Amino acid sequence: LFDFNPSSIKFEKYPFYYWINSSQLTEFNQYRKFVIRDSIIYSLNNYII
Amino acid sequence: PGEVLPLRIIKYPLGLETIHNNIFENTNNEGNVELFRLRFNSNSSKMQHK
Amino acid sequence: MDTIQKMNYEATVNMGRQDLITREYTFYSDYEFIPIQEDRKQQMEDALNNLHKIIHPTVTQLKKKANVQEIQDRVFRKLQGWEGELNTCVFSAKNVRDSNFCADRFTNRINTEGVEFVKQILREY
Amino acid sequence: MDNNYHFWGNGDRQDVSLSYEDYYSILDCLLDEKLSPQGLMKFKNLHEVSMYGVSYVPLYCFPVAYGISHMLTGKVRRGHSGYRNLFSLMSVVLPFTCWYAYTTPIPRRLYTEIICSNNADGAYVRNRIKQQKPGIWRKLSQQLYNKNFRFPELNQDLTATEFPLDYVAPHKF
Amino acid sequence: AQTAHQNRYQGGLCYAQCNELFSFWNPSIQQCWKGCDFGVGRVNDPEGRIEAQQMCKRWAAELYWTYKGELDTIKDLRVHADMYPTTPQNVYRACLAGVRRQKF
Amino acid sequence: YSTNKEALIQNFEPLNRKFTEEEVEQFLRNEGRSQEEKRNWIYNPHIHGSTEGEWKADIHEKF
Ligand SMILES: CCCCCCCCCCCCCCCCCC(=O)OC[C@H](COP(=O)([O-])OCC(O)COP(=O)([O-])OC[C@@H](COC(=O)CCCCCCCCCCCCCCCCC)OC(=O)CCCCCCCCCCCCCCCCC)OC(=O)CCCCCCCCCCCCCCCCC
Ligand SMILES: CCCCCCCCCCCCCCCCCC(=O)OC[C@H](COP(=O)([O-])OCC(O)COP(=O)([O-])OC[C@@H](COC(=O)CCCCCCCCCCCCCCCCC)OC(=O)CCCCCCCCCCCCCCCCC)OC(=O)CCCCCCCCCCCCCCCCC
Ligand SMILES: Nc1ncnc2c1ncn2[C@@H]1O[C@H](COP(=O)(O)OP(=O)(O)OP(=O)(O)O)[C@@H](O)[C@H]1O
Repeated sequence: LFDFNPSSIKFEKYPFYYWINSSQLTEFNQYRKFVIRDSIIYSLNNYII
Repeated sequence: PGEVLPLRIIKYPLGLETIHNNIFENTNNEGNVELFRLRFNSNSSKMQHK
Repeated sequence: MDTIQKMNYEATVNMGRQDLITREYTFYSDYEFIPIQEDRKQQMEDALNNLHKIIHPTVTQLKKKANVQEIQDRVFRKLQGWEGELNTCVFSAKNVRDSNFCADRFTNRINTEGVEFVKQILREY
Repeated sequence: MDNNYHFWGNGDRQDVSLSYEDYYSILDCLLDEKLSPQGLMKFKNLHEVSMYGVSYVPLYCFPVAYGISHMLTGKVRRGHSGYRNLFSLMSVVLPFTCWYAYTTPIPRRLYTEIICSNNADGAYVRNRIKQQKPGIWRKLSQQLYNKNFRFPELNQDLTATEFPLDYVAPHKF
Repeated sequence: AQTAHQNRYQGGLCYAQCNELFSFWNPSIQQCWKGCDFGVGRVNDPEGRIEAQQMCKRWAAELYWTYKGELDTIKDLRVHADMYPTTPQNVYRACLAGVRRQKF
Repeated sequence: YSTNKEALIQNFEPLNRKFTEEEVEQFLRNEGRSQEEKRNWIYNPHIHGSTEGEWKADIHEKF
């Protein structure tokens, strides 16, 4: 209530924006069977674009 | 569910067998003990035997 | 062969032929990836054999299983870090060319970084 | 400045502050196989502290909720006569105070050690929070940048060759 | 149960030394007591000590299935607190520790 | 007091060098050394190089 408070602003419009598929930035220490999740995220991004 | 991934790196358990006081049980053809193994998956669209 | 020998041989061959009969059964709703090629499989096996050759002296000399387990766990973490990337790229790979590229990257990363890390940790131990 | 600054469960004014809800959410997206024994020990100590802290939070919030319930009932203190209404209305006021307290982040030496560690465990936890918990990682990265921590996972990284994966809140350059 | 005294207090300083050496829940204390009993009247003799060690070998062999050469090829004969008599090697090491602890 | 002062003033000479790379590396390697129990040095050709005897001699000289 007196010091720096991080903002809560976020993207509210772009679909599936926060479904972050694994890459170099996020490393590859995720759950092993998230390869299908990454593939589905890639397909959804392709469909959007 | 989720399919078997193309590659898995598996640690060889150590100390399971105390016979003759040998911690390592797997030895490579070149004559060196093995601590890790690579298991590969082919034909992911296939059942696993019971 | 005798009856018992024939029965034992039949048992061995049937136990080995599980894949032959499980191949025919396949599932439709399946996420199917391109399997890694045999050449790349052999290259990765050779890289792991080189790592084991590097590691053998220290582990053999060590007499307490705890240190061996610690070394194994550290090297396993290092290798699994790259294994995750290899699996992610191979599963998304859309051709044997992409699969071979991913396998080559994985094996080169082993041969350089894993070799350096294994030498460093073995010297530290 | 107490006489137990060594204590791991203790904290400082400028140490990394994490909420109990954020800590419990972070616990969900972590794997013990991928952490070193030192990191596992750090997490176990953090759980040891949190076990008592979470249970004590409602104890801390009780007086505020009691006062709020009394004010809502009115300006009459009737002792045992008003217990029914006091504790029936306080049964919803106290949850609100606990909600505020839990949403409030608190500094902790263990929190800063686990998040800001410059080793494999620190990198792993930061990347897992960044990927599987983008909402928490956004606030955590804002806090770290404000407190002068530089890591490649931070969205406020000005020396990165790759675009950030999350909205970058306004801040002073 | 298989020791020489109806209770551990009747046993001399060797039983107390075994209890100190091993944790209270570690059942290798019984093997250490067996080593003490084997070493009674033999530790103070150069040949008696070797005879007690052979007795420990025989005791371990009769307690657990073992092969010829395991006890000779044991790497470390030292014992820690969390060592349990789950193997002939552990039994033999505990018996040797008891023999060493035995004074008279 | 007189003897201590005289000895200190006589034998005090600041190190007028820069610690060499070998000295720094040895200081870093001396993290785990202890005189309570001697370390069991193990020769791995793939990380030490040279010959086993030469490596053992160098290790004995260093530590
Ligand atoms: C022999 C001679 C020797 C030689 C020397 C000479 C010695 C001579 C004699 C010396 C005598 C010295 C003492 C002088 C007299 C003192 C009198 C006195 O204190 O009473 C006056 C005091 C008020 O004075 P008053 O003038 O009579 O009345 C004022 C008005 O009536 C107006 O009052 P009111 O009606 O508006 O309100 C009364 C009360 C009516 O309401 C209640 O009674 C509340 C009932 C529900 C409580 C919550 C659920 C149950 C408890 C859960 C506890 C969980 C946490 C436990 C944590 C333990 C570890 C820290 O509401 C409150 O004010 C609530 C306060 C108590 C909250 C509960 C405290 C829990 C423990 C502490 C936790 C930390 C504090 C913050 C969190 C608090 C909430 C948990 O009377 C009371 O009402 C007594 C209340 C007692 C509450 C006890 C609760 C115990 C809970 C169980 C135990 C929990 C674990 C404990 C640790 C482990 C071991 C068990
Ligand atoms: C960490 C612990 C705490 C965690 C709490 C977490 C939150 C849980 C909330 C759950 C419920 C939702 C909220 C409801 C709000 C209701 C507000 C309201 O109007 O109620 C106040 C209302 C006020 O009454 P009143 O008409 O104004 O008269 C009071 C006077 O002014 C005289 O005033 P006084 O000051 O002298 O005494 C009054 C005192 C009277 O209350 C107390 O002293 C209890 C305080 C602690 C409450 C603990 C909640 C449950 C926690 C989980 C279970 C742990 C074990 C609990 C063991 C102790 C019993 C609660 O009232 C309070 O403490 C005020 C706060 C009460 C909050 C609500 C309590 C819900 C109780 C639910 C279970 C009832 C059956 C239990 C049977 C026994 C099972 C072993 O009192 C109640 O409704 C409470 C009744 C408690 C009955 C306890 C019976 C004990 C067993 C005796 C018989 C044993 C037979 C054994 C047979 C077998 C032998 C072999
Ligand atoms: N594979 C095993 N087979 C049988 N008993 C075992 C095995 N692993 C452990 N134990 C039992 O657990 C005890 C503790 O095991 P621990 O992991 O400490 O063994 P260690 O590191 O190989 O060395 P040590 O023989 O000194 O205990 C061993 O003394 C033995 O009693």
